[PDB]
Amino acid sequence: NRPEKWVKGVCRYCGTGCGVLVGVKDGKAVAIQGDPNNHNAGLLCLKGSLLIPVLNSKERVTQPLVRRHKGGKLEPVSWDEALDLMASRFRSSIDMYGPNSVAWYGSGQCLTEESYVANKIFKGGFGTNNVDGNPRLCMASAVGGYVTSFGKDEPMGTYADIDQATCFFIIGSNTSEAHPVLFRRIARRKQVEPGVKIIVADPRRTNTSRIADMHVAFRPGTDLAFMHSMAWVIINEELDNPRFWQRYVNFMDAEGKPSDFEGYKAFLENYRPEKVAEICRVPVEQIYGAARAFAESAATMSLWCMGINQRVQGVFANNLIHNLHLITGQICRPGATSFSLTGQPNACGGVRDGGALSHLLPAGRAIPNAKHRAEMEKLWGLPEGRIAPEPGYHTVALFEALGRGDVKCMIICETNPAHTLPNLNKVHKAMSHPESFIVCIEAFPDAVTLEYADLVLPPAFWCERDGVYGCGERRYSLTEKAVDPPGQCRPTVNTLVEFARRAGVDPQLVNFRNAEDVWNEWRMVSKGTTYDFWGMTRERLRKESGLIWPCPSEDHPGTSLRYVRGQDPCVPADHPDRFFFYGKPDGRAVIWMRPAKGAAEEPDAEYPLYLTSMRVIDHWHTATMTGKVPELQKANPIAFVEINEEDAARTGIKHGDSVIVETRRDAMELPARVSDVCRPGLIAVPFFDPKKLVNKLFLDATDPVSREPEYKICAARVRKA
Ligand SMILES: Nc1nc2c(c(=O)[nH]1)N[C@H]1C(S)=C(S)[C@@H](COP(=O)(O)OP(=O)(O)OC[C@H]3O[C@@H](n4cnc5c(=O)[nH]c(N)nc54)[C@H](O)[C@@H]3O)O[C@H]1N2
Ligand SMILES: Nc1nc2c(c(=O)[nH]1)N[C@H]1C(S)=C(S)[C@@H](COP(=O)(O)OP(=O)(O)OC[C@H]3O[C@@H](n4cnc5c(=O)[nH]c(N)nc54)[C@H](O)[C@@H]3O)O[C@H]1N2
Ligand code: SF4
Ligand SMILES: [O-][Cl+3]([O-])([O-])[O-]
Ligand SMILES: [O-][Cl+3]([O-])([O-])[O-]
Ligand SMILES: [O-][Cl+3]([O-])([O-])[O-]
Ligand SMILES: [O-][Cl+3]([O-])([O-])[O-]
Ligand SMILES: [Mo]
Repeated sequence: NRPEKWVKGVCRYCGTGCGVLVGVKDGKAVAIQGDPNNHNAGLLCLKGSLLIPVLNSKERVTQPLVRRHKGGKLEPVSWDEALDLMASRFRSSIDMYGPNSVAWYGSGQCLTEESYVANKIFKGGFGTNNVDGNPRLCMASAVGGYVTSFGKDEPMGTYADIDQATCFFIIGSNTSEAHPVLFRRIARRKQVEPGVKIIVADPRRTNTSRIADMHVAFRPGTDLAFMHSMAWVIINEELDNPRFWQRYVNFMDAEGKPSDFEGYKAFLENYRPEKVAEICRVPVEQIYGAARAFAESAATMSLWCMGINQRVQGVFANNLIHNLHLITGQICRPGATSFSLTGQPNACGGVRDGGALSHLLPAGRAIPNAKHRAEMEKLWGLPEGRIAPEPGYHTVALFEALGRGDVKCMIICETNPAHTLPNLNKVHKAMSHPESFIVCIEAFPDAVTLEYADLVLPPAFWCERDGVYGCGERRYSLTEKAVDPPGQCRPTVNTLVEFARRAGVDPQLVNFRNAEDVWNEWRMVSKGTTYDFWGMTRERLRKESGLIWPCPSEDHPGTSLRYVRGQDPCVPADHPDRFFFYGKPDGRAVIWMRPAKGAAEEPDAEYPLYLTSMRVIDHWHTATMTGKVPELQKANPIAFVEINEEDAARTGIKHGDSVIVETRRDAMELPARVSDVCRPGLIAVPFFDPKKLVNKLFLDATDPVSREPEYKICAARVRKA
């Protein structure tokens, strides 16, 4: 027989956050199925379905490892020696150079409880705000977009809204490859109601566009002008919602000064369809088509991901999508919301909501805010002024600090920055600092980052321990422990606590035996904020297949529509208005007149092509997990470059040719896929291959608000090898 027992949890991959049931027999995982009671209704994509061979792989880091000297070989070392080595290095670096010589670099793949303990050890124990992580590379622009538009982070609706939307505006998102089960939910909606309209707006033509009524293949960087132009049509054709925006919206001009509807109208005159069509290189009727579909529809939902966020104008691009919903009032109703898609399984729970970035504090609190710091000192039992008043290093700046010698010790946890940070040649130099001490908490020995690690700790993987993942729709879901960790792997929650203790942190600060203990403190910390998930006890999370916050008591079901009287507990029952955007001081959301520009590095005579980077369905990021699954690995073993049919014809490049892709930063030989996927003037590479580190090619320029890099656009040339 196979499973004697089924253990409820969450898929280890995308922010769709599909609940899973792991079948165990004699301490070994033998089978997996979808949780029928979670939002995905028992459905998983092929990656999720093929998760047992990852969990059962023997190619794991199972003992502590030390590199005695730079450029030496990693060798085994005891857990006890590892931990003293780690704690004395961190302590004595603080002793010599102060708390800003140390840093935590974590991820949205860490359990909420791991990120919570790490964040706290550093900000409250060591007294440094050098806590960042990979969502900086991903969701930072959507956080900035939501906060500036609404005053609070995170979507105001849920995946349920897909079932009620009458129009989908899907932009900078290959939902088909990146959120498979979610894309199926959208396709399903369109099959139930064939009247549903879908606009997919992406310079590349992906499987996602194959269900669309319109595919807007705009020139990279010009979507902001595109979205201002849709607002132009909406207002020009009297398709806007004055009863909504007059009560619920404020306007901010190109300089961020208060304005009004007439000012908005005058600003949009800069973005007439005929002019914007030449800018974007699209038929003008696509502008009218998208705008009309969006505005005339009974309920419109937008969904976007990295095409929008991985941009120096990422925060501005987010605001422009919100503007559409605010001018039309396509918001705060079933099927009508502005829904950022999150990539990682726990960027939301672990890092965003938990405030595990350099400028943040848990549950919507901010570092520069005195009252907020005092709130946290009280909650964490800290003395007054213990939390530093200035932000630590954001991610790009962090590895710059490491390069200069400013940050001397670093913990890297559940991420592979030597593979995934932009401008890798600069980064690899930084990570080679001969006086740096780099500790890696990493499960798989083939992670390229380990070539820089001085110390490696073996962690419990996925459902080898328990913990909470917060997915893209504000759903917090428990994974219970299903199997024992192998070898000497330990849960990182416990690892972190033992390091803190040995490193001289006050024992009261890390008073946790397990993830259940830290969950209960984190609940307290959230209580009374607009994230309040006090109602999400361990027992409820054990019984339920996820709960959506706000969820302030044990008898509260959670919240689907934020900002709605009678739906959201943060809205007083006697609020005079049906909606309340309580993140802003007057209760009104904000339309932002953001000037449309381009990429930090635009094409020119010398480097005439846009170069982008993208997801492939068969591989998760650096493929240290998906690369262990033969059927996944065989489907896409190596990197390639997508080239437009018509650019290749004019240039003498045939499908299958080896070509050199060259930017200002590096050059790389790759096999060409010549098709109509990439619009003319655009090329595209995936980034899963460790033998073809494409981030060597990309520039490191960052959105000046969110500090998210522009992985999505740089300037390239191509020649035949
Ligand atoms: N299979 C798989 N699924 C995943 C992941 C994975 O690694 N593998 N990772 C997860 C994570 S962490 C994330 S963040 C998501 C990423 O999910 P997506 O963002 O949906 O995937 P990408 O291919 O990175 O998205 C880029 C899309 O934006 C487009 N784009 C490029 N330039 C522009 C532009 O100027 N404007 C606009 N509007 N679009 C542009 C690209 O053509 C591309 O089709 O996937 C998540 N799910
Ligand atoms: N060019 C380009 N670059 C990009 C992007 C892009 O679109 N284009 N996307 C960016 C985005 S959105 C993201 S999210 C980042 C993601 O980039 P990374 O986070 O660097 O990539 P992953 O492969 O998800 O790394 C997770 C790591 O954790 C290890 N691991 C797995 N389980 C465990 C565990 O239990 N404990 C520990 N300690 N480790 C574990 C895995 O082996 C793996 O090395 O990449 C960014 N980089
Ligand atoms: S859609 Fe994402 S969360 Fe769902 S099974 Fe596929 S990889 Fe896992
Ligand atoms: O004690 Cl070390 O292996 O970081 O030189
Ligand atoms: O989405 Cl964040 O990069 O602010 O954690
Ligand atoms: O509030 Cl941000 O994560 O855009 O810096
Ligand atoms: O928008 Cl926050 O990252 O301050 O929760
Ligand atoms: Mo991501």
